[PDB]
Amino acid sequence: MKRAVITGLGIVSSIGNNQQEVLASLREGRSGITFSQELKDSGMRSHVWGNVKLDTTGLIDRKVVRFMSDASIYAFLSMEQAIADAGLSPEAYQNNPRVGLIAGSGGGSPRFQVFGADAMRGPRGLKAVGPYVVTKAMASGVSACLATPFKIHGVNYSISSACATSAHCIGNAVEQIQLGKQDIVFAGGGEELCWEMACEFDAMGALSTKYNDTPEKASRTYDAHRDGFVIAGGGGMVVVEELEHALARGAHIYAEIVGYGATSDGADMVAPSGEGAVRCMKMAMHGVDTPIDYLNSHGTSTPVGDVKELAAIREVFGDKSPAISATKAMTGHSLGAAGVQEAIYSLLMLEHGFIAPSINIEELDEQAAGLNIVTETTDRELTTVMSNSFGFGGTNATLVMRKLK
Amino acid sequence: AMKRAVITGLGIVSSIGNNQQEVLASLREGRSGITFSQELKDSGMRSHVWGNVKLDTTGLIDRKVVRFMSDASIYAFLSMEQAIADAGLSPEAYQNNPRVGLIAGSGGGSPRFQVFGADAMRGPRGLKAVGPYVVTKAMASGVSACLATPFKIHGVNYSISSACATSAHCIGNAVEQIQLGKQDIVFAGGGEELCWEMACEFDAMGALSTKYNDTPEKASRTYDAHRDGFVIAGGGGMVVVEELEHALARGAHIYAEIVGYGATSDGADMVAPSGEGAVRCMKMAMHGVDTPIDYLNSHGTSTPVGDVKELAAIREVFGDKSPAISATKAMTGHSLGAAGVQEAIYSLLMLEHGFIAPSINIEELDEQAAGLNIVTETTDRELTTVMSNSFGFGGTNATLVMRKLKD
Amino acid sequence: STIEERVKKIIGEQLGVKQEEVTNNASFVEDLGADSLDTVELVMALEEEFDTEIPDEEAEKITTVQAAIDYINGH
Amino acid sequence: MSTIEERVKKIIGEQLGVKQEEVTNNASFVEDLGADSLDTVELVMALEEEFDTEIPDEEAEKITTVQAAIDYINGH
Ligand SMILES: */C=C\C(=O)NCCNC(=O)CCNC(=O)[C@@H](O)C(C)(C)COP(*)(=O)O
Ligand SMILES: */C=C\C(=O)NCCNC(=O)CCNC(=O)[C@@H](O)C(C)(C)COP(*)(=O)O
Repeated sequence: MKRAVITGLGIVSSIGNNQQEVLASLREGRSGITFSQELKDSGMRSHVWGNVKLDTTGLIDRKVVRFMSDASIYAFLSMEQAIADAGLSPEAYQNNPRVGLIAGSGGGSPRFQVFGADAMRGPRGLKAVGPYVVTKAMASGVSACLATPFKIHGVNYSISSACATSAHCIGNAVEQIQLGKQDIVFAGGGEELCWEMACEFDAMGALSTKYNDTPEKASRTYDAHRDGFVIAGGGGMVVVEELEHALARGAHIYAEIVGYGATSDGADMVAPSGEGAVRCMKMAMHGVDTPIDYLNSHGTSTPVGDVKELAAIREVFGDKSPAISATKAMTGHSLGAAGVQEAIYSLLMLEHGFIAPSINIEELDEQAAGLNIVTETTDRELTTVMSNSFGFGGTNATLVMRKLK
Repeated sequence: AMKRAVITGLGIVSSIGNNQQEVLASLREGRSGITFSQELKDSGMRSHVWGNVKLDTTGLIDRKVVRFMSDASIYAFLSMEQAIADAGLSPEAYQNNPRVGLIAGSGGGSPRFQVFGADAMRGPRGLKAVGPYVVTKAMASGVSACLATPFKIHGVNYSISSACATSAHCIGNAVEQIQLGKQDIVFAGGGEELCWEMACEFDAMGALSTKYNDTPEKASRTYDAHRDGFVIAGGGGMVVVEELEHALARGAHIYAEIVGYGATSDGADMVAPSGEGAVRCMKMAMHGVDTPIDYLNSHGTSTPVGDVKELAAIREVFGDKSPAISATKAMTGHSLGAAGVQEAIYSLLMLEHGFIAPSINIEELDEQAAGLNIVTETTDRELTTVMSNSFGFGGTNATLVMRKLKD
Repeated sequence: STIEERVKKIIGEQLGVKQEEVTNNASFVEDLGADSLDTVELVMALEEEFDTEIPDEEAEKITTVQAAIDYINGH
Repeated sequence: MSTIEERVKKIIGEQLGVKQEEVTNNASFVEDLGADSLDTVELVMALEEEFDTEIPDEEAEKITTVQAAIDYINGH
């Protein structure tokens, strides 16, 4: 059966607006978290976010951006990057039934769903709404707004699975290649950054609130005094491609996707059960003869969530645990975009032979003890890496990537 | 040899029925599910007509479960309860089972609760007024998350979203999970809430019918010369997609085998369909299917732009040997994300009970709809193979082909 | 006739239990199966009823029938 | 000295993204310019922002041509 590789990538995140900038931030251990006027003026207790630092003005054709929310914009720019990075030209990927696109967001666009309602209830009524709210606000906005300008003819839809969203998008792309249905699938996601959505997470008590005056310290995965995650925005896209198709055009291959896990807890709505995560990682490792050298953990910096995963990690690996860092300590939580971005971080680490640090661990959690949690940038030759993504509703995703030989 | 997938159970909550029997009666009779809506009128919309669910959902679901749910999740949950019972599955059979999964989504999550959340925040109580349940209601994956947890699903778990093709792609994906050997059972379907918050966004586009508010049951009128847009609707649906040998052997009742699944993209116009994408989609679903298509449930939303494009695509695929065609949206209205699975269920009832539902309200048949065997009166017939089309904004296409199992 | 015994009524609705099962020194988590998020909504419900804001670390460590009634008296 | 006379052209120009010189007064929105039925809706709206008036539906779709827009504003 067919094999799948990554032959290009693109990213717009809190720690870089391309793979060069991001690569540098990963090596630095730099943080992408800043203070947010918007979150404060809204009335929230959380004032920190991992925002995108980029002027998007004019970057996309007018006839194209008129349909887009911020999630679509980030995903579109990431896709432009991924295409060039894969060295693909329009004749190679447009109007091609064997080329598709699977990308989604966690929450579509609350900003424009609200805008539409506000416009409707203000004067003018329907006249203030405009004809572009549906495509911006619908859950499939990211995939619809990209597949059309890029002339995609293959598969075209969005996976939605909360914080595991773009991970399942990548996994599905692999399945499309495995089933022989596609030669190339663009896979990824995006997420807008706004109080409209962020406030709903704060109302849960899921967001960090005790570190507003020192934003870069707010996200602190595996620390004893963590208090929730730092919401973030951005996008990412990877070119998922059939192996023989990539080799024949002399494509640059980052890694093969040798494992994909997707499972469910069927237990608690917002708290992970561990059982599901163990099955997920084991499922991704099935038929993988090499060991896992590095693991990008989900690790959101919530009190309940971080150690649950560690317990699950122990159970899978036992005494042979892999090196572990949670890049969300730098990046914040990108929600739907997290899966593809963290996959890209893992691929950059695999490509340039280093491990990014898990920062802000002042006091290591007592239940985080007998493990290889990396806190300082460390050069190493990696061969096989793993990235976990978990979401509300007890949904799980794991990717295993490995150098081709 | 590659794994085969069958439907062994279904459930539905729609504008024309709150279960498969009520729906069966409405389908045979050609009864409209469309009514006038005060809510839409009071909001300021030009469209005042609805494909509403006629059911009080209060108390139907346990407190601890419904506290997380928007209407899309509720309709989908109720449809799933029906599908489970209809498949003769017991809790021991499908719960806490790594080979049993669920793929269900909505087109737009929950605009109502996203708006509710913003209002609460901007009100006098701010954060205190929002509550801890808006995320789970509003997020795009709500339908799959709010179901997989109470039903103790352990297999795959996520939502496909593709606008009006949503639950069609969910079923196709469920099939792929079985083909890949990863799952024995996948619950597949979707739901959609019905509210002015979302409907007005379609109205601002000019996509909704506006000239028939005084006669609600005449508003949705696919293939009519004087159609003026679709009638928005809500509801849910779920089907039990199951590996063949797993189903046969537990003595499951099998509605049909899924012998084809098409999924393509236009890559052309954002809101207007292209002929070529739909043609490739139908051809993809018919590939390796040796019998002919006896009936086709068309997407047919009753828009001026959309109805004739689909017909043109149909002509190109079949030529002079077109199958019988009816658009059930003329009765049901447009369920958006739930449309795919509901229309799949309608087609399965037609296949199970040997009849073809009428495509109603065609007073004057459109000039471009000529010579295509569009059925307008209920017609008994023994069907073997049926087809259902679902298209969405962004030029996304889905086609399902289903056929009776032999012996 | 209104007492101030509804706090019992509110808790009852929110946690979906039978009024007799609510008993002054009954704990929300350990006896009435309330969780993480149930806690948040009940504190809110105690504010809709009984016009009064309850500060975050005030309304936490409440946690048993008793202390809900206790707090509200003199508020 | 002169306060502007019918910047209608500007609204159309920016809305449809053209170089101002292409906005001919006999130029129709669809067959030239390159607007689709969703572009139209936004343009009618934009003409209401500018010109602080409202335009009823059955009026707005008699509007196609650059002139028809000029014609409509004048006398309203
Ligand atoms: C949810 C939408 C859906 O069902 N999509 C699949 C079928 N597509 C259509 O039916 C096209 C409907 N769109 C219209 O009728 C028009 O109002 C627009 C295309 C939105 C604007 O049309 P213009 O005349 O360019
Ligand atoms: C999108 C969310 C996500 O990333 N889900 C997967 C990771 N899991 C977690 O981060 C743990 C869930 N968080 C919590 O349960 C708490 O933060 C609350 C949501 C605030 C609930 O508090 P309770 O006392 O359980």
